[PDB]
Amino acid sequence: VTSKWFNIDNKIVDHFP
Amino acid sequence: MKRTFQPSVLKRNRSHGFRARMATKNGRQVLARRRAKGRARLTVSK
Amino acid sequence: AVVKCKPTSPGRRHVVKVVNPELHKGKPFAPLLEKNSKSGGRNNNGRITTRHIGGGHKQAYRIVDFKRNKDGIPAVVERLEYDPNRSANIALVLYKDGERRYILAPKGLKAGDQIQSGVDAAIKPGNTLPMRNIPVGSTVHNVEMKPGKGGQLARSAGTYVQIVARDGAYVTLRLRSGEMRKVEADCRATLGEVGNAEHMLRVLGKAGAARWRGVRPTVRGTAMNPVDHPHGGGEGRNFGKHPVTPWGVQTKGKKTRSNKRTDKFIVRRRS
RNA sequence: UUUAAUGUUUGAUGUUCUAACGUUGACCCGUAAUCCGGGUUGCGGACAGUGUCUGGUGGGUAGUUUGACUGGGGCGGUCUC
RNA sequence: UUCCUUGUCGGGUAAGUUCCGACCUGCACGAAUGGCGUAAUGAUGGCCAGGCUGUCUCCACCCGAGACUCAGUGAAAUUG
RNA sequence: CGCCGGAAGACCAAGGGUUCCUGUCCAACGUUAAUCGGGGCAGGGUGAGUCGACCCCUAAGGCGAGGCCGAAAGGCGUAGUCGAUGGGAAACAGGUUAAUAUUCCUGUACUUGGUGUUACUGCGAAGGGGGGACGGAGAAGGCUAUGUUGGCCGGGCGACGGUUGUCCCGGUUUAAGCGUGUAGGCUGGUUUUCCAGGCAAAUCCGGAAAAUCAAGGCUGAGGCGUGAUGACGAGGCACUACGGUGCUGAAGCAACAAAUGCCCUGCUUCCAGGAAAAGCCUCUAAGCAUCAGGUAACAUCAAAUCGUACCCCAAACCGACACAGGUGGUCAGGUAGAGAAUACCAAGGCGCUUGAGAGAACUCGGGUGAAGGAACUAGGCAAAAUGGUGCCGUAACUUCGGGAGAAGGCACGCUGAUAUGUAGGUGAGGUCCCUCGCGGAUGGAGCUGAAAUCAGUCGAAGAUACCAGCUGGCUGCAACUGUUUAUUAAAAACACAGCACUGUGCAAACACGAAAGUGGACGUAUACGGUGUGACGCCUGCCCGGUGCCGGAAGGUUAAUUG
RNA sequence: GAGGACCGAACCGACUAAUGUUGAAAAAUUAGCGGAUGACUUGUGGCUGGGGGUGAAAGGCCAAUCAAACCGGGAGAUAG
Ligand SMILES: N[C@@H](Cc1c[nH]c2ccccc12)C(=O)O
Ligand SMILES: [K+]
Ligand SMILES: [K+]
Ligand SMILES: [K+]
Ligand SMILES: [K+]
Ligand SMILES: [K+]
Ligand SMILES: [K+]
Ligand SMILES: [K+]
Ligand SMILES: [K+]
Ligand SMILES: [K+]
Ligand SMILES: [K+]
Ligand SMILES: [K+]
Ligand SMILES: [K+]
Ligand SMILES: [K+]
Ligand SMILES: [K+]
Ligand SMILES: [K+]
Ligand SMILES: [K+]
Ligand SMILES: [K+]
Ligand SMILES: [K+]
Ligand SMILES: [K+]
Ligand SMILES: [K+]
Ligand SMILES: [K+]
Ligand SMILES: [K+]
Ligand SMILES: [K+]
Ligand SMILES: [K+]
Ligand SMILES: [K+]
Ligand SMILES: [K+]
Ligand SMILES: [K+]
Ligand SMILES: [K+]
Ligand SMILES: [K+]
Ligand SMILES: [K+]
Ligand SMILES: [Mg+2]
Ligand SMILES: [Mg+2]
Ligand SMILES: [Mg+2]
Ligand SMILES: [Mg+2]
Ligand SMILES: [Mg+2]
Ligand SMILES: [Mg+2]
Ligand SMILES: [Mg+2]
Ligand SMILES: [Mg+2]
Ligand SMILES: [Mg+2]
Ligand SMILES: [Mg+2]
Ligand SMILES: [Mg+2]
Ligand SMILES: [Mg+2]
Ligand SMILES: [Mg+2]
Ligand SMILES: [Mg+2]
Ligand SMILES: [Mg+2]
Ligand SMILES: [Mg+2]
Ligand SMILES: [Mg+2]
Ligand SMILES: [Mg+2]
Ligand SMILES: [Mg+2]
Ligand SMILES: [Mg+2]
Ligand SMILES: [Mg+2]
Ligand SMILES: [Mg+2]
Ligand SMILES: [Mg+2]
Ligand SMILES: [Mg+2]
Ligand SMILES: [Mg+2]
Ligand SMILES: [Mg+2]
Ligand SMILES: [Mg+2]
Ligand SMILES: [Mg+2]
Ligand SMILES: [Mg+2]
Ligand SMILES: [Mg+2]
Ligand SMILES: [Mg+2]
Ligand SMILES: [Mg+2]
Ligand SMILES: [Mg+2]
Ligand SMILES: [Mg+2]
Ligand SMILES: [Mg+2]
Ligand SMILES: [Mg+2]
Ligand SMILES: [Mg+2]
Ligand SMILES: [Mg+2]
Ligand SMILES: [Mg+2]
Ligand SMILES: [Mg+2]
Ligand SMILES: [Mg+2]
Ligand SMILES: [Mg+2]
Ligand SMILES: [Mg+2]
Ligand SMILES: [Mg+2]
Ligand SMILES: [Mg+2]
Ligand SMILES: [Mg+2]
Ligand SMILES: [Mg+2]
Ligand SMILES: [Mg+2]
Ligand SMILES: [Mg+2]
Ligand SMILES: [Mg+2]
Ligand SMILES: [Mg+2]
Ligand SMILES: [Mg+2]
Ligand SMILES: [Mg+2]
Ligand SMILES: [Mg+2]
Ligand SMILES: [Mg+2]
Ligand SMILES: [Mg+2]
Ligand SMILES: [Mg+2]
Ligand SMILES: [Mg+2]
Ligand SMILES: [Mg+2]
Ligand SMILES: [Mg+2]
Ligand SMILES: [Mg+2]
Ligand SMILES: [Mg+2]
Ligand SMILES: [Mg+2]
Ligand SMILES: [Mg+2]
Ligand SMILES: [Mg+2]
Ligand SMILES: [Mg+2]
Ligand SMILES: [Mg+2]
Ligand SMILES: [Mg+2]
Ligand SMILES: [Mg+2]
Ligand SMILES: [Mg+2]
Ligand SMILES: [Mg+2]
Ligand SMILES: [Mg+2]
Ligand SMILES: [Mg+2]
Ligand SMILES: [Mg+2]
Ligand SMILES: [Mg+2]
Ligand SMILES: [Mg+2]
Repeated sequence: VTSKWFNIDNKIVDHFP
Repeated sequence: MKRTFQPSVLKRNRSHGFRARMATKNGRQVLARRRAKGRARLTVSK
Repeated sequence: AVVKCKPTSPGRRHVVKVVNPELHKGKPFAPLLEKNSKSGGRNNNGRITTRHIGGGHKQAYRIVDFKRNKDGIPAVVERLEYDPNRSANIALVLYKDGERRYILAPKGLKAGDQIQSGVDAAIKPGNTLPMRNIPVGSTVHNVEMKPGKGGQLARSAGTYVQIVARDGAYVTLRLRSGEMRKVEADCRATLGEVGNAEHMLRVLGKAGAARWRGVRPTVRGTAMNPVDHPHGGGEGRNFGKHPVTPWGVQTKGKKTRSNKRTDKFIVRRRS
């Protein structure tokens, strides 16, 4: 749960710093 | 791969059995709560 | 003798071993053995109370005679043996009445030599007397601190004590640390130094050689995180603080002795 | 005003002592027991150690604080008359 | 570890911001939070050559498993 | 027909618990249908003196009368008492059910107790001594399981050329026990006299002295004999309710090869120096002494209770699933091979619970490719290549070991001869000795059998398949083998041997605990703790002003207390 | 006949790439890769408990949960 591993993977998720 | 539950009835009883609950003051608190609630199986015994 | 191994492997290049051809090649004397289980540095609470201890080889305790209270009966050294529990070597001695015991082997002692204990014993290495019968200046070992209690000083390989002075009921000894101390003159001591004096010339050579002796690896405090040691933290290698033990007390210089009841026996602390 | 001699503490210091207290010294008994207790003796001894009070030290541990305005915030400047 | 900076000079390439050798103008190395070397070792970092090749010029054909049609069973995210 | 065969076969422990076997049913369950099923329903099935548990004995550890300690609850711990993953008596072969079998049946065995009779007699423990009783590696020697070939026995004479022979197919098995005592291994034997030792005693163990003897003893695989004129046995015959059931039954030998099993808890060596207690043997104490008790033979009785089906690399256990995952031990055939690798097979077991077509793009997994050959790309990523045995040959540098399998190169099939099968291994009959035996010497039948050389011969290719290093040059970092972010980081990070500083004199410092206590350590400064650095080589310069630590104590300031 | 020696299966690991990403699988498969007599690996049992343990040190691990586990309570915490 929470995943959807691509909603945890932070290259995919944290794309705009 | 290896999971977390590896059964063994010796350690199941030496940890959670009736005679292990009765051996300490807090173990006898657990048994008193399960009797008050009304549980059919008090402990993991047989 | 010390011998250097040849470098036929990276783990043999730096090994130096001490080989004594005159130790016993056989099983030890069974009646004087006991069981010695390890601890891992854990007390009766199950907690680690000394770090870097754990593993090693199985060992059997040899009941060594530190009191030497079999007075007046001569003994003959039967053999020299290996003891895993101490750095020195033990000897097996046979008394004229048929009793066998283990004693710490002094320097120069070999199979066939005669030893004796008591007030009438001769002044030769291996003999045990009260220290009021030992001439001043002598080099003694296996010294008692309280009469009749058994030897506690100068028990490690190559160590000894010097009787510096005698005054009434006390003698002044110079301990191996270079520290003067007064003991009662009715305490016993064995004449001579402890053997195996080349024990310090050995080189373990590899990291597994110290795991054979029951010593687990040490992690530097400066390589931890701040929650673990007071030295931890930082990007790159940072120290910027005074060295301390993992429980916060200052090391490198601070003095920890506080014993006011045995301070009367210290003539002079070491330097 | 100074001084001593006098008897006393009462303090301070020092040296002896033993009887409190310590003993993870030896021996004996309960006892079939390296716990404990009692006994005999040795060594220390009014010290050590513990309670109450007290000065110091104390990120070892804990609870918290670390302003606003602002052509985004920080940096700088300002904040009342 | 050097910002200026692809410093300059030499080597290697037809051509080399990387690599190797030097120089010293060290923004901002340096001596047990060690300095400088070092044989052997490393699923360690950089660079060069030989062999080898569908990596590529630049793709073509073939062999199987799906994709497609028939019968049977039969989901899911999502949705004013 | 295909697949596994160091398993995808067989047997267990753990775990599960009726999934086991028979009859019947097909609603739901089964990724489809189902007449089938580990599904529904009903019935049946688990047989022990010897296997396991229970039992006797202990390890780590637990609990713990008194005790010590703590506001209470409680903590620790002595005597004790539990606790196996370890020590302790005893059974094998064949037969049989649909389903159990070392449990039932047939044959042949063995163990420990009680009771009784007879004979002789010093018995007796909570105590003493022995024993149990113990590491890593290495090297063999002697064997066996097992396999292969030959002989023997039974059958065969071949769908298509040939096949009465140097031919083909199948079998050639037998245990525990009991008797003997061998290859090997260890040890000197016997008797007497004395003794500060073994908490007391001792005739036992330990020690001392003398005489005498050159042998004795302990242990020990295998073989042989018996067990066994038995059982089993290829087939044949007779029935079949077609699955099976009944009867009879030949030969049942030798040579060679050979274990990772056994002798072997041995032997040799090394350092890191390698459980405990009981069962067992023995010695006495108090005690008892026409007894009791002990030894032996015989007879008799007893050996209770619980497990036992079935699955166990799995559709039955752990993963929500009939889930490409995980799961300890035992067994271990053939042909090639060094091999438990790899290829093809045996015993045995399976084809993985949707199929049928077609033969588009694209995706996945593979094969081949003209000329070129890294031009691709962040980067030779990925692929291709190399790859075996024997011999020749091999640089810088080096800590003298290495580097190094450096690099590179040559030979390799089959047939014949040397030699009707050699060198080597094994070793019968026979002859002689004596020790008349599980012996020694000689001898060489038979069996097995590399490597090489010469000569010939086939292909494009002889390490033919599977299997099986790419290599070299310069350089940074870390000496090295290790460890690490289970599940995006394996590294230059952590560790490390070595080095230094520092604390610690033993009721040690130090750590866990209101404490008692415990670890450090049954250790003692050549030891122990902390800190930093990190093999080895050459080395490690100046600053004590700041912060810290160590020493000092004169003077200044300074708490409770006093008043 | 030594060795934290060498090559290499079982065994223990996890260096690369492709597949998969509502998977066959809440971390695997395929092909290669490392160690493989040791600071090894594994079975059965035991001990350490939450500001605590353990850690060849990564804030790693403590039942698919970790810069402070899980369960119940204070508790209907508080929320400009
Ligand atoms: N994507 C992979 C790996 C993965 C598992 N859990 C993840 C969480 C986050 C990122 C990746 C993963 C998978 O699904 O198997
Ligand atoms: K014993
Ligand atoms: K360290
Ligand atoms: K750091
Ligand atoms: K006293
Ligand atoms: K005091
Ligand atoms: K703006
Ligand atoms: K504004
Ligand atoms: K710099
Ligand atoms: K150039
Ligand atoms: K040029
Ligand atoms: K270096
Ligand atoms: K590496
Ligand atoms: K390199
Ligand atoms: K059906
Ligand atoms: K299903
Ligand atoms: K057992
Ligand atoms: K006895
Ligand atoms: K004797
Ligand atoms: K059964
Ligand atoms: K190779
Ligand atoms: K690695
Ligand atoms: K690390
Ligand atoms: K030290
Ligand atoms: K101890
Ligand atoms: K200074
Ligand atoms: K200073
Ligand atoms: K100063
Ligand atoms: K070897
Ligand atoms: K183990
Ligand atoms: K917590
Ligand atoms: Mg340490
Ligand atoms: Mg160290
Ligand atoms: Mg870190
Ligand atoms: Mg801190
Ligand atoms: Mg820095
Ligand atoms: Mg704070
Ligand atoms: Mg503060
Ligand atoms: Mg608050
Ligand atoms: Mg603001
Ligand atoms: Mg602004
Ligand atoms: Mg240039
Ligand atoms: Mg350069
Ligand atoms: Mg630096
Ligand atoms: Mg600096
Ligand atoms: Mg310096
Ligand atoms: Mg420095
Ligand atoms: Mg350097
Ligand atoms: Mg379709
Ligand atoms: Mg359809
Ligand atoms: Mg929605
Ligand atoms: Mg096959
Ligand atoms: Mg059922
Ligand atoms: Mg069935
Ligand atoms: Mg159906
Ligand atoms: Mg079935
Ligand atoms: Mg059924
Ligand atoms: Mg207790
Ligand atoms: Mg018991
Ligand atoms: Mg069956
Ligand atoms: Mg005994
Ligand atoms: Mg015939
Ligand atoms: Mg015939
Ligand atoms: Mg014909
Ligand atoms: Mg035949
Ligand atoms: Mg006992
Ligand atoms: Mg299951
Ligand atoms: Mg569930
Ligand atoms: Mg299936
Ligand atoms: Mg499965
Ligand atoms: Mg396995
Ligand atoms: Mg195979
Ligand atoms: Mg078959
Ligand atoms: Mg196709
Ligand atoms: Mg081409
Ligand atoms: Mg062609
Ligand atoms: Mg070509
Ligand atoms: Mg290019
Ligand atoms: Mg390009
Ligand atoms: Mg590659
Ligand atoms: Mg060269
Ligand atoms: Mg050489
Ligand atoms: Mg050379
Ligand atoms: Mg070569
Ligand atoms: Mg560089
Ligand atoms: Mg390294
Ligand atoms: Mg490594
Ligand atoms: Mg990771
Ligand atoms: Mg990755
Ligand atoms: Mg990784
Ligand atoms: Mg230390
Ligand atoms: Mg370092
Ligand atoms: Mg000071
Ligand atoms: Mg190795
Ligand atoms: Mg491997
Ligand atoms: Mg790992
Ligand atoms: Mg991988
Ligand atoms: Mg793999
Ligand atoms: Mg390799
Ligand atoms: Mg290997
Ligand atoms: Mg080891
Ligand atoms: Mg961090
Ligand atoms: Mg959870
Ligand atoms: Mg977890
Ligand atoms: Mg918190
Ligand atoms: Mg409230
Ligand atoms: Mg609320």
